[PDB]
Amino acid sequence: GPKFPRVKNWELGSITYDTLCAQSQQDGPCTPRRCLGSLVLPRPAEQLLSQARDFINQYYSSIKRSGSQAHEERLQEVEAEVASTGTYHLRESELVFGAKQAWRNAPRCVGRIQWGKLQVFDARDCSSAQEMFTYICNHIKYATNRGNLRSAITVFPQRAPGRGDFRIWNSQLVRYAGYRQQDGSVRGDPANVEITELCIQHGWTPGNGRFDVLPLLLQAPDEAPELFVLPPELVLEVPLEHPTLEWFAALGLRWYALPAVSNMLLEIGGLEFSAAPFSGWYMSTEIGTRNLCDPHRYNILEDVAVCMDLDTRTTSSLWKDKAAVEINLAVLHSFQLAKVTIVDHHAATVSFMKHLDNEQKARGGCPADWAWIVPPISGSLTPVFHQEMVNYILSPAFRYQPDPW
Amino acid sequence: KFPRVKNWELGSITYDTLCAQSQQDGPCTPRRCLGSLVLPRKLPAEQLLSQARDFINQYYSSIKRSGSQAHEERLQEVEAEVASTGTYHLRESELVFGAKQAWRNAPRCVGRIQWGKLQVFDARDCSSAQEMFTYICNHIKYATNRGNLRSAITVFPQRAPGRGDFRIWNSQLVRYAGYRQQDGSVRGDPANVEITELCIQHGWTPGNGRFDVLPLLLQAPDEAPELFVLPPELVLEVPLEHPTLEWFAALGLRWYALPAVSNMLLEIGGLEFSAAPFSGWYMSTEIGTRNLCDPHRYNILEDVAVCMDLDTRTTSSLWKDKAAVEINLAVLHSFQLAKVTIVDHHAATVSFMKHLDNEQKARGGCPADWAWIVPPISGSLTPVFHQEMVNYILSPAFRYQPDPW
Ligand code: HEM
Ligand code: HEM
Ligand SMILES: CCN(CCc1cccc(F)c1)Cc1cccc(NC(=N)c2cccs2)c1
Ligand SMILES: CCN(CCc1cccc(F)c1)Cc1cccc(NC(=N)c2cccs2)c1
Ligand SMILES: C[C@H](O)[C@H](O)[C@H]1CNc2nc(N)[nH]c(=O)c2N1
Ligand SMILES: C[C@H](O)[C@H](O)[C@H]1CNc2nc(N)[nH]c(=O)c2N1
Ligand SMILES: [Zn+2]
Repeated sequence: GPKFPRVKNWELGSITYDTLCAQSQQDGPCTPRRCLGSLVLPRPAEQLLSQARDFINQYYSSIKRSGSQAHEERLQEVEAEVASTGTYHLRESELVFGAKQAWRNAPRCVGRIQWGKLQVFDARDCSSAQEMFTYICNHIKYATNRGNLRSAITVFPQRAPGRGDFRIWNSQLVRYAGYRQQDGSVRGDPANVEITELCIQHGWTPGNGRFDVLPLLLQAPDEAPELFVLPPELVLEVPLEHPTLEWFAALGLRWYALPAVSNMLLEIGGLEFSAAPFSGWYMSTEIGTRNLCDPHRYNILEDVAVCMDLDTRTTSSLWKDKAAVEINLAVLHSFQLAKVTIVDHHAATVSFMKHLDNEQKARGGCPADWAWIVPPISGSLTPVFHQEMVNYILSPAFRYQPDPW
Repeated sequence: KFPRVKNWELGSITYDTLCAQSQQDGPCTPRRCLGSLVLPRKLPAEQLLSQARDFINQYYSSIKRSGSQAHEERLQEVEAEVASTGTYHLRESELVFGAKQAWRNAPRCVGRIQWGKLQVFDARDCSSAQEMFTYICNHIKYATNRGNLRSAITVFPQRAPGRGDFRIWNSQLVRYAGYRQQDGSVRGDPANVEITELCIQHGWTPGNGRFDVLPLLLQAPDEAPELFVLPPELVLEVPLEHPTLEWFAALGLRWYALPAVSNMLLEIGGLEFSAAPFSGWYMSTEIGTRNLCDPHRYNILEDVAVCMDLDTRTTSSLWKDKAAVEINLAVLHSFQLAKVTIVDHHAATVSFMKHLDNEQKARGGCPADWAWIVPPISGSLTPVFHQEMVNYILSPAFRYQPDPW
């Protein structure tokens, strides 16, 4: 065949070849001797200019003026600007295209069918922590939209030679506190124990419930982060109930509507946007399987199983599996009742399959991380399980970055 | 570099040093990860000699006698035979060691905690397809053991340069027929349509049910294959019923007790055993989820869901998930009732975690393929989902080989 990875779907028997992976200029963690695809985090003048040129070239193809006069005049401004300053700045339309392209490029994201519909708020004029807060509130208001969620990103000023970074310290805009107890256990979300404790060191007065919304810790360049409490009425939440298990409501479980990731770096054309929070909507398994059932998260499986009167003393009852199903159903049912957008793992995966086909035609491939794309319950019941995937890093991209502290 | 391997549930880290022993490239490169690919893309005396000495060294090291007269003399024998004849032969105790190690080293196998407990039948004095059948019947009978299943392997004569291979054309020793309809559909197991047709064509009289056991097509070097029908009493089957849903048994479903793979090549010390069928016992998800619920296998989700009166019109009822669970529950129950060995995915993945730990201590690592280890339902509900894994090829190994037609 062709000299590019051959990619097979074992359900359908169909074959494609990824030619896009050719465009990757950044190495992943695998070698011929060993595959490291399952690790979660694997561990410049001419350099900037060349990322810059490539990015501008991508922009000009996307509007189809490749080789044009406008294209070559932009390349020249970018070098001029780097020549005299070490950096450059993006046109507004370049930032919009780049932000959508970073989403499109994210191998781990199963919601990419939506990649073309992203509201980009340009906040590159922001000059204080107070102003970041207003921008974030506006973001949350627009995105939440009383339950009819809308994808969005708000982009704060880029990293700049020898000035401090803009950062949001929280990993998401909405997170529940986790309080370490005398007996070593955690009340709330154990994932958020470090951020919780940071908030307290910075003057936050902590509550003591299981679902306390954290304040944001926002850092403008060369300053200590400042603490901001989110108006409760801006944080839409969904109380959890089950469509037929009437006791489920009695458990007092809830989840917030808006997933908004705030600690990633958006890299476009070599420019680095250290604060660039983005939001979409939830796939139901993120709440109902990982957040509520991981043993290191809320860990509610056994409590639910006991309420369902299952035999929890033996693996072979499938008590875990039965409980997880029902918790997932409650999540979907409750969001539905509340009119808050949510997508189940079947509908998400079907639409990711359609994404794959669309991208096969547009770009000759789609970077995808199979372990993250396949959901955490009912894997082989989804069509993605049966689909081979090629994982690689393209840019623009969202990257992890180290923590500000 | 040596990889760091993190468990995300317990926060523990290990380093894999065993991967340095890999002499054999996988599908990945720094530009792209191809770990989700099922099959490899591709599929002299000095090189045999070095795989040979390496394997001889592994064996003596394993019985402690590394550097003894015996050890040096055995290296000379291997050297003398290769130098003169281009090939060599294993001693039975080496073959036994090498077969156990190949299982040990299989990165896709979740059952490796059992690796040291393997009955090895040496069938290298086999000269006809007639004799392969007898050995195969004895393997089935031994390994079945009236339901108290015992892991086993039978090793037929190695490949030899001058001639065709010994081969078992079937992919397993027990497979159900798949009969294509003139209108595209299939009766029985659509995975087996092609072998089914080969059987008819070599003169099998076909059945017309959903669970007809195939004859074996056994091939001695450079001869047409011959057909052998397995005596029904050797093939232990389990009717499927549900512990509480009485209509479930009405579905007429059943599975065989003995999973015995018969198309993989066993490689030991550079020598290749093209026919080396091996067997153990089932993990219940292999039947319950994949074989019965894959859309391209028996595809019974809908029918179960209908019998359970679930709402089938909408993915967000989680009908697929609920039916899958019950079906896996039926398998486990029916195997337990029939007193036939099986293991559920929770118990299996817990055992594998233990294995990871034994192997860390014994060898500095454990090659494992995360997409194959994590089960096809309730992924994140098992500990393996949260465990990073490093995939690589050690030898002895089980490999794929081309189909003999
Ligand atoms: C429109 C609805 C969307 C859905 C349902 C969705 C779904 C998901 C899910 C389930 C994950 C895996 C998360 C996990 O297990 O922790 C994910 C990863 C991701 N998605 Fe989305 N996505 C959506 C929109 C977005 C948007 C708007 C962006 C950015 C503009 C985005 C970027 C990402 C990135 C960067 C990751 C990877 C995070 C990491 O590597 O840690 N997605 N997506
Ligand atoms: C004793 C119980 C055993 C259990 C429960 C078990 C379980 C499994 C499972 C569930 C798979 C994945 C199969 C699939 O999804 O298609 C598998 C793969 C495998 N196991 Fe086992 N295993 C067992 C014993 C053995 C033995 C005795 C051998 C060889 C002597 C073996 C060698 C393999 C190999 C080579 C694979 C990989 C097949 C491939 O890559 O296509 N296992 N194991
Ligand atoms: C629970 C944490 N998720 C990343 C997982 C992670 C990664 C690295 C280190 C960690 F500790 C944890 C966050 C995440 C990221 C991206 C998307 C989603 N879920 C969503 N539905 C979206 C969030 C923003 C737009 S869609 C969650
Ligand atoms: C269902 C198919 N499995 C092979 C997967 C495969 C690989 C390549 C191409 C395919 F079409 C399919 C068979 C298999 C292999 C190894 C182990 C098992 N299951 C078992 N429990 C055992 C079989 C033998 C010992 S344990 C199944
Ligand atoms: C070790 C393993 O990579 C890790 O637990 C992954 C697996 N797949 C995932 N998939 C998604 N979508 N989210 C995750 O956090 C993870 N965790
Ligand atoms: C494409 C993907 O690798 C493929 O569907 C794999 C995934 N994980 C698997 N895991 C097991 N145990 N058996 C399988 O056949 C597969 N199939
Ligand atoms: Zn890889």
